[PDB]
Amino acid sequence: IESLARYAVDEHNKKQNSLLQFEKVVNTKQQVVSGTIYIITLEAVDGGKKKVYEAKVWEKPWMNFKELQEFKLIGDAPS
Amino acid sequence: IESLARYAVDEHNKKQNSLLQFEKVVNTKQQVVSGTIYIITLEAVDGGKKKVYEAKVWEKPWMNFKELQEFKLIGDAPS
Repeated sequence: IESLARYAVDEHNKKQNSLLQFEKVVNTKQQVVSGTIYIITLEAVDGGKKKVYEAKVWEKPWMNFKELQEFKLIGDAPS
Repeated sequence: IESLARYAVDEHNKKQNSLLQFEKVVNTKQQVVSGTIYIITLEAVDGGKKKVYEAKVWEKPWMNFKELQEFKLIGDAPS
């Protein structure tokens, strides 16, 4: 687990140009999670131009939960 | 599934002050995912001050994968 903590600190430093020096783990909780990712390609109209988007939705139905993880423009729809 | 797509577009609009008008789903892929979230509380030294951080690590060992999901300062460590 200390291995996972050192990784987390490494990643944070790598990502935000930090220099946190890992000392010790003081507490760990862990949850096993399942669910379904939906990668939905959809057309939507943006101020009159029909465009194509990809949305990543994470759904955990065993706890009645969902959330939008990613939303990105793919390009224009054909016309 | 159209329900999930309308949700995704609603959330994107809600989050980035957009007005995308959902038209239709054109393609859906879905993946069932499991794994373990680790919420690791750790001490690390930031320029000489020992502080306390909470890191959220998602691990999917069935595909030899992990990633840092959140990293936040909790406060100072006791001195």
